[PDB]
Amino acid sequence: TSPVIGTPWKKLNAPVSEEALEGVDKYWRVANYLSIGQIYLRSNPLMKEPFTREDVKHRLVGHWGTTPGLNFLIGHINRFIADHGQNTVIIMGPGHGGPAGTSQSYLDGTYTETFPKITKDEAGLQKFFRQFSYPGGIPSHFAPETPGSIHEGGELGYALSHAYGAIMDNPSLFVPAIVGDGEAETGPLATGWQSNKLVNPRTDGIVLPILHLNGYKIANPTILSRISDEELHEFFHGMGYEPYEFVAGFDDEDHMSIHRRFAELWETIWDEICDIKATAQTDNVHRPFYPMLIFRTPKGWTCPKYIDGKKTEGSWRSHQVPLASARDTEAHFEVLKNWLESYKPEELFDANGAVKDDVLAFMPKGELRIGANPNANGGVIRNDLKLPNLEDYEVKEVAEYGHGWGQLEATRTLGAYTRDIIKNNPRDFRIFGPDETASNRLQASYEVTNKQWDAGYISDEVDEHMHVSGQVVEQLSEHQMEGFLEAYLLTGRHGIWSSYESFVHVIDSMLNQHAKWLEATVREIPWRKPIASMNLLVSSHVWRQDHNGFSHQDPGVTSVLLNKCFHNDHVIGIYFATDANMLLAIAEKCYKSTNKINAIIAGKQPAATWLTLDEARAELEKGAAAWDWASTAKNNDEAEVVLAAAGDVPTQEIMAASDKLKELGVKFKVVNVADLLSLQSAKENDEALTDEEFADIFTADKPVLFAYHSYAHDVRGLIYDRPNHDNFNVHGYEEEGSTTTPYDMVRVNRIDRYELTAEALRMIDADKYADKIDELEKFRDEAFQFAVDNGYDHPDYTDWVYSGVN
Amino acid sequence: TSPVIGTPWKKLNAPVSEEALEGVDKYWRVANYLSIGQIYLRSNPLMKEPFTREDVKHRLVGHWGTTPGLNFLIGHINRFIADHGQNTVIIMGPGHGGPAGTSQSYLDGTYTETFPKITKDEAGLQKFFRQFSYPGGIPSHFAPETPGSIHEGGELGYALSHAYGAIMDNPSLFVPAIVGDGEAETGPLATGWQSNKLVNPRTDGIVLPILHLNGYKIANPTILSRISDEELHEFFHGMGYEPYEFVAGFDDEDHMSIHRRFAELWETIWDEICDIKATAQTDNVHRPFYPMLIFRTPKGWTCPKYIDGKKTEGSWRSHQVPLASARDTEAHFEVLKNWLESYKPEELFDANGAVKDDVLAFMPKGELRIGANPNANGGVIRNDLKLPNLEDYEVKEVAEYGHGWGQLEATRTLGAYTRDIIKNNPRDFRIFGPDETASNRLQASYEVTNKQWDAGYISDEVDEHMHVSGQVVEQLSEHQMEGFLEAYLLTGRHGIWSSYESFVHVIDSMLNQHAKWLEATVREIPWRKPIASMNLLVSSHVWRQDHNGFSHQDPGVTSVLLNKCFHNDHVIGIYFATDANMLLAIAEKCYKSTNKINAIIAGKQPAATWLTLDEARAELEKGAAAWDWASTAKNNDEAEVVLAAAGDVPTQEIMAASDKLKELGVKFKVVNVADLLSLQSAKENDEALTDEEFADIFTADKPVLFAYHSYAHDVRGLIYDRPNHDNFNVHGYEEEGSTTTPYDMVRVNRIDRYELTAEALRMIDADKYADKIDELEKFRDEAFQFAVDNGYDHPDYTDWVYSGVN
Ligand SMILES: Cc1ncc(C[n+]2csc(CCOP(=O)(O)OP(=O)(O)O)c2C)c(N)n1
Ligand SMILES: Cc1ncc(C[n+]2csc(CCOP(=O)(O)OP(=O)(O)O)c2C)c(N)n1
Ligand SMILES: [Ca+2]
Ligand SMILES: [Ca+2]
Repeated sequence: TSPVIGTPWKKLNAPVSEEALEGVDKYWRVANYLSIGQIYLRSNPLMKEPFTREDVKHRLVGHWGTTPGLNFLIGHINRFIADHGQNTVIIMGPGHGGPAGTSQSYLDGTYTETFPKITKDEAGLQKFFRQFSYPGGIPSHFAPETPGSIHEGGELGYALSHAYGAIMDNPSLFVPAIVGDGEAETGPLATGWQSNKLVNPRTDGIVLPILHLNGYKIANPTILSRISDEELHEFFHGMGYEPYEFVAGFDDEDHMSIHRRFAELWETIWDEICDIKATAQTDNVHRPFYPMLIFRTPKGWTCPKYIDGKKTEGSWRSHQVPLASARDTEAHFEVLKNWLESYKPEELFDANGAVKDDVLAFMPKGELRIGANPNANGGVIRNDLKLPNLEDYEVKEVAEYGHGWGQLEATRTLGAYTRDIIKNNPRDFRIFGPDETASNRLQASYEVTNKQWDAGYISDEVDEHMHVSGQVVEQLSEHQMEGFLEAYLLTGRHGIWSSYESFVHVIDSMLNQHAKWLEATVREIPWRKPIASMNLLVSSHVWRQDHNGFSHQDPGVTSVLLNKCFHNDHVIGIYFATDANMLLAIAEKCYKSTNKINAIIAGKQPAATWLTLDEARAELEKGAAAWDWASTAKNNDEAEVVLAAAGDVPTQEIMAASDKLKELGVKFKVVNVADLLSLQSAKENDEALTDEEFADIFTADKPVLFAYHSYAHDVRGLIYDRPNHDNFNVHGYEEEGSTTTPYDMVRVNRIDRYELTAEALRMIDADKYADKIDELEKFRDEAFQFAVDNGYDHPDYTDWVYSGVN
Repeated sequence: TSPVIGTPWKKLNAPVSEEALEGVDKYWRVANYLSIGQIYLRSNPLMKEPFTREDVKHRLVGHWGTTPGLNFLIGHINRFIADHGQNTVIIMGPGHGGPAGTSQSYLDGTYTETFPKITKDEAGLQKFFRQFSYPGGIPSHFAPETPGSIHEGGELGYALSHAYGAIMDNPSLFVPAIVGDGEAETGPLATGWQSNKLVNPRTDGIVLPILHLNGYKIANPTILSRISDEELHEFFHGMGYEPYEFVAGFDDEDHMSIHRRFAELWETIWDEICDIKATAQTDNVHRPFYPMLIFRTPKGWTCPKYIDGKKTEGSWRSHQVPLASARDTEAHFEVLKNWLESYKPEELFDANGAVKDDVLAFMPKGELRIGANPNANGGVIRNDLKLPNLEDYEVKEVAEYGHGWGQLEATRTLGAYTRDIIKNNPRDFRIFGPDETASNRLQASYEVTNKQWDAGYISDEVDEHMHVSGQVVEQLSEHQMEGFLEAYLLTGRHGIWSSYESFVHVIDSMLNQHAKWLEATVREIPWRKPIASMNLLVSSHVWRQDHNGFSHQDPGVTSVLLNKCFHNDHVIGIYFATDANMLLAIAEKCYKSTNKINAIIAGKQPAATWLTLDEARAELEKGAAAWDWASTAKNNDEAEVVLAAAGDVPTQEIMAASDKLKELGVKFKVVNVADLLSLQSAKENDEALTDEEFADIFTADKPVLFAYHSYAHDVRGLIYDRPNHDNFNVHGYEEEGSTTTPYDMVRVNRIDRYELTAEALRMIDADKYADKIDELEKFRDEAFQFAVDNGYDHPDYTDWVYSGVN
């Protein structure tokens, strides 16, 4: 679970010391200098004679506009941390404020600790400035390469979901969450403000949202800075916050008055938070209004007010670089030089180029430093789950009655397994869902926990399984669920969320950003320890969406996740749960895995159970497997056709087609694919099937009929250099469907058992089986006409049991 | 459970009709006339010529002062009931307003229905007037003889506890609870206002408290009518009420404006109650402010303003009779005659003496009438409990190991039994306790229900087993617990409360009033059906009160309840639970009994189990029994002494004395008394032991040593004419004790095993056993000196097991 770090929720009981404020003001100057040096300078960091245009980088990359505001806030937060011993993680929402994050880590000493070549002297400072956003250096954003980041904030709008995920079951953790005022215009951010209705001030930590109201986004004003101050305050009060406003930099107030004013307001806010935390030790049934800070400052604060007659400080014109080419004109170089000198670096750095002791003597030390807090490197906190014994949940009836027995709902099995994970791993495992946990049949967890709800309660007739604390969280937002879980994992804990398949697409871009985090971490950031995997139960899938119908039918999550499978990163798992015993085997592998995004595509409809758990574990280790109990070919040369399937509904239709083929005497081989990346090119993926293993399973030369759960294009693209790939005939979802019966869903997508039987006969000999083929095609129209007439599927479809069942 | 009666919680959605108000005004006139006729007249009810002083009763009994106010309220409540079809029971707090209750029942027709000689004509009216508070007639109060009463209100202060008990698990029931403003000065009433924190507006009914603020009690003003109106309103608002005030009769407003004003205010109050009930169908988690009515009217309203120069209307002088002897003076007779004529009875009664149709055409009909509502005759609602099978709870180990086995806490057994009663009888069985349910070990009921709590919730760390509805109610008030339960029983349901023994005395006077209700019901009121018994678990008794010590040691409940055992009423049960199996047998008998007060004196300390359930049921049927398995005499003539005991600690000491006597060779007989009234004179009590049964058990002539749980005076008084009673030697509590060890409690009261052994030897031969007697007395001082030295009782005391244990 989360470590208790420091002395949390302590009031100061004194004014902020004038010396600490002189610390904060020097911090802001030197962090601003070091932010500018990283953007503009390739050499001569301390502007020794001669400082000329040759010291300027040839291409200016990075963002000034948000940066001096972030440096201000970070300076004051560091003072706060050292004075109070508070366990603190910052969410840097305007993540293009990269130079502030790297400057912080350089000043707190964690940068040189982590990156020993970047020393705390003039040659290390030169390397520090050159490397920023440079070929072979470090990124422009607050990337996972930076000590202290858990959030790159490249794609905007997840700051608050990540902040609130971080503090769940983390009652000593304080998260100051800096939100762009442009970022507050996004969808995901806008709903993220309501997360305070889903956290509990006793059992969870505290988020302080900080609205970086600098007035501007890239080229536009921001909505929230142009509405009235009364509207802006009512807005935050309507969302359960008590808003505090700070305004600075729009007049000629000296910088030391600003710092005193801010430290006074910070400590007032903090006294309000400590009151909330102290009250919650007794009463955590009544939701407080949490503080939030509206930080109103000019964009690009302390850049030159006018460059070439255009307003730059307090404008969108300061967003990227205020000064656009200091290398090309003497005039513009002089502006850069005077700007760099306005921070007076002669007082900040000593003769050797180290930042002076009195600049940083207010800073926190040890694990309380922003770049050294374990919650910001949450792999160091994370332990293996205590997992229950997987055979306790095995469907034993396959071994009793035969492969293909029963009408179980496979996700109920996962639900019972996850219930006992939650029971064995209190405060360490969570379930998230967008109001779909019961619907996706995971509600056995309510026997051991509750849905965390901190809005109002009204009646025990409606409010079953809800409590102000609990390990299940539901809000109708895929962005919230994915974002909560992502930060729960990045801070060292574990969990799962579930979703209807077609709505996974809502968070495709969040999955992309989590995968780029993971890809960069496993390629090049070894000091960042492995975090628990992002586990996604994909249920209510396309084949059993014949009640919501056509516009809820999109299995396309698989195509998205296949674009993050390169360079042997192995950050993606794509798993088709064939039945409940395969779902168990998959779930245990995903629950033991680290540094991944695991998609688990499982049906929740009643379906057969095909495998025992020991067979499921064997198929899962390779990824695909022949089912010799289902083949009537007895090796690869007497097979006429290979019937392969990936997914529970393709498996059902292929197994029903193999029974009709067997009745015709045909010699075939049956294959199941549980793990989709096992089919990936053996050159590209060293966990995938070797080409010899692939040709034993599939064959060297026989026609393979392949029923696939998602778009056939996924498979055709993956097997492009596999042996015998020209003989594959992939059937997937093909954008057909309506609100209809289950048979009609498989029929219109050409994956029903009769079409698959017919396709196998056309592949074997379309001419000797011509009579029987015309017979199967006529039944397809007749079983559809039965559904229209009677209101339910034809009994030859619905009553079918595999012949292996005794 | 409670019947749903009528159309509850319906708004009127129209003004009160002017015709109904003329009904109410005629009701008030005729009820006032009939109230005065009952007090003053023995003949000539309609004052036919000649109406003289001979028609006046020789002795004036009864109360005028509260009556015209009650008649006003009752008239308006009857109009309300007929207009809304509301299920309604009235609690008449000023129960000395008897004539209002009898007048109501006479006007609603239920009186003549119930009492066929009191007809609705002039001769029935004559009998109606003469019988009131007259030799061989009916009582002065709102007695159980009156249709519509569930509360005599003789002893004041239980109106609100009874009102709130009535509405528990009775969600269609409306209870207008009329509270005396003098009665509001009592202890029990003052805490009764807080009961609205213990009821739930969805699962329970609604009480409307009506403060009958007439300004005066017997001879004094009332506190609540002499404080400021701002204080009086703040007071009721502080207790969770929304107070409404009505003021009338202190000016010359005509009576029809008063009725319109009142009906408008009544319907506003009722619209507020219907809103509460409608809201509670959705949100019953948030406690509403319930309405209450402050009814401010002159005491004795419509009596002559001045009699003999003394203010009478609006004074305490109208409390009993305004006019003190209308039979002795022509002047005072004329005052009575003009008073009777002011109601203008010529318009109220027709030529035959029936009340005219237009007086009563507004009245409710059927079961909605006050005197016909089944909640006011709750024996008609009551069914037998579904009781679980008693052998499921039997301590089986007596039969395995021997009599005297174990260290069980007997009340835990009752707790498990009562849990499954509650489970089988939902909404029909309640437990009450004054914050003592867990302490008296009855907390197995929390496995199936909750403590009903409707004040604020703060935290799951403190608020375990609480819910806004549930079948256990706790408030630290014996008056509330006894009063809640009493009305739950009178409205047809069942239950139990428990108490520490010494605090039963707190409600001695409530037990007295319930017993007088029951005594009058079983003697003479056959139309009033049997109600479930008042069951009281008396635990933490005097012998195991050596931790609270001396001032918590009072077993005297038994002496109080022995004063209500006359004339074969059988309304009292006094039971000593010898062990857990006897407690089961007792509890089942009490749970099946009707029309009783059952005291069940049971220990909750670890103690031996003496009897099997089949033996316990045999002893319980007779009440006392010989224990032939424990005697060493083999009939009555070879016994030298009879060792009798009543109660678990006397049984333990007598069984330990019998083992030491056996070791000496003595021939004795052991008797246990489970039911105290079995010893009562066989002439007085036809359920008690016959004199021949008594002398078989006790003997004709042997010394009986009798260890009794409570004061020896109880037993000595009961056996005064029994055979061999001069040979009894009763040992009870004798007002000795301190905070001490359990042995020291029995030692200082001369009931410990060593003193009892010694007393038996003095009774047999004090001279041949003189050595061993001096030995036992010296050990008593030595086992006390051990406790002082070591801090716990001597091992010969604590480690003793009966020799019957294998
Ligand atoms: C989802 C998304 N769309 C577009 C962008 C491009 N972008 C980067 S910075 C930026 C402006 C950000 O504004 P604010 O949130 O206002 O940042 P700050 O001013 O503090 O620089 C935008 C639109 C983005 N990062 N994310
Ligand atoms: C416990 C108790 N003590 C004393 C009395 C005697 N008593 C009877 S009526 C009465 C006055 C009652 O006053 P209120 O409650 O003011 O009645 P109302 O005016 O309506 O007649 C008193 C003191 C009583 N009935 N109960
Ligand atoms: Ca901005
Ligand atoms: Ca009064």
